[PDB]
Amino acid sequence: EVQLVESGGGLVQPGGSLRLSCAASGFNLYSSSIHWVRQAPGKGLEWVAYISSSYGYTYYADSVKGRFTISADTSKNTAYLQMNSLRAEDTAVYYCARRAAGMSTYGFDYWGQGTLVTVSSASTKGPSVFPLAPSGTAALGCLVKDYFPEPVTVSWNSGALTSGVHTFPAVLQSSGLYSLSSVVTVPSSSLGTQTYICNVNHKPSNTKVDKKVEPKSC
Amino acid sequence: DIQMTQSPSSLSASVGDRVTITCRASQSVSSAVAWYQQKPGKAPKLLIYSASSLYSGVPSRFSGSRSGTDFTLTISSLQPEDFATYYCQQSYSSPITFGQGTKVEIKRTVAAPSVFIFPPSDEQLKSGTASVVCLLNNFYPREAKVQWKVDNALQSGNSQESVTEQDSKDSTYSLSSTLTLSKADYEKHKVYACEVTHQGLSSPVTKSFNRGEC
RNA sequence: GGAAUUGCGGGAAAGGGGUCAACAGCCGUUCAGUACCAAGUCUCAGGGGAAACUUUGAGAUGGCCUUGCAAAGGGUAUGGUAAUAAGCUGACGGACAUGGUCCUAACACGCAGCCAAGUCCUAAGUCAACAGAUCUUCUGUUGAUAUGGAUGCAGUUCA
Ligand SMILES: [Mg+2]
Ligand SMILES: [Mg+2]
Ligand SMILES: [Mg+2]
Ligand SMILES: [Mg+2]
Repeated sequence: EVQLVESGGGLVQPGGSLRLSCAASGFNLYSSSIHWVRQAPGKGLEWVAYISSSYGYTYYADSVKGRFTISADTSKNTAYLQMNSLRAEDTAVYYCARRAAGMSTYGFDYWGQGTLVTVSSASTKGPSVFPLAPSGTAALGCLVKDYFPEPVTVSWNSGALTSGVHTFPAVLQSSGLYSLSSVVTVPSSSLGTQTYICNVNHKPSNTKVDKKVEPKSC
Repeated sequence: DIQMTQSPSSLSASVGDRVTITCRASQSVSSAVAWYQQKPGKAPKLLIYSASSLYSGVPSRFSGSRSGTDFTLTISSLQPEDFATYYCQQSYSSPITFGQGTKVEIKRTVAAPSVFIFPPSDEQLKSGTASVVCLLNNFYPREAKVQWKVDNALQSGNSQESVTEQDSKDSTYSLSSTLTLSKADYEKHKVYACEVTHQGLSSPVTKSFNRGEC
């Protein structure tokens, strides 16, 4: 399937640097312009830079100009955004998006999945995962406590359990650390037969935790 | 620069209703306007470009039109999966600018939350903290009040809540509220209760447990 | 009496008819490929003309985003193609229910053709004013002037 595959974001200290990659698959980068759009957590879309399909005409937002540099590797069908001297204002989900060459009045047809850039002096911390134990439908879940930075993603039974699952938005706590809960409602008759394991991925800390959640006693 | 002013910043409409979102450009952008749908945590999805052209992968219930500097996205028969923030964009002059977004939510019958309470795990409690979680499952509308009481003492300042985004099939929300106590405070008290007020509930519903292995 | 009153493109209301629950149709900012590089504008060269202009060849520009316009902006052979540059073929992707699509089609719009008027260009020929004499005939400059042209949004009907 034709797509744009984004990587390279994550946690960086103020003044630090990050290089975002945007690999094109199934369309040609030379016949595309590549646009970088960022969205601060919970806010709107901001266009920050682009390189036209001639690869030479670039535009950068004033606050980003000099610090950010778009480049493209024709051989790898990949565009890059080098982001230097990063500051808290830059914290956001960064998207690369493309537009067909010459279609100057059009919008952006293919978009990368987004990468969170977090500019912070705070240290990475992987999550503690605790069971929300079940005690004819039963709710069970896991509490993912005290991690940094975002994101954490949760699946159940390695993606085999998706019906009835609710994974809540992370909450930033007074400690500076994030917490989130993932819950699933299952048939109570399955509690003694079906194993329920929540799979918590915290890629920012190189951690994956699987927690089996079972009835306790009270 | 060109400002794209999007009206309704938020709206709620029923399945089957025609939804109209408008974008006023601060100056002429000819027809260089695109509309995007963004689902929470996902990249924006192109719907309409050049003011009125439908992009592939978009149901034909979405259409766009222009009158001078005013642009309209119309969803002619809203469906449950259409909950999203919608953004207009102008590509007439640099910098490219987006509207501030219009949040669309699906109005459906009122549904009361099913409420569950979960005590802290013994492992977390031994580490010095008690997180008590109150789950409000599958309710509508989004507005719900959760009050925590420990030994009937009204709690304040020590809880946070998180709400899911609307379900794409049944248009309900779910909400978790977490009360955080020190191990010391948690072991001092017996009854932990979360009291939920919601339009679907004729009276506030309390779900509680008593601390202890029992 | 004779000439001419034209050739087309993309849409498309209403009624009818065919067809499709995903179509050998339709849509695409996807991929590859076939064919092709228009009009207009400008410059030079060959032919016509007093000139203005015209025709042919070559070049430049143009073309795309942009089917209200397209100056600005971007794109511009790594490009482009409606009616005078395939808007082509294959694949891939996509939309569709009192919906999609096709035929029939009022209708407006657009691309061209022919172009009345108008405008604009030119002034060979002619006329006028002044001047000049060569004795009844004259030439000079300055101006006007088309019957020469180019442009042309009117008109292109009825059946
Ligand atoms: Mg043509
Ligand atoms: Mg065209
Ligand atoms: Mg042609
Ligand atoms: Mg005519």
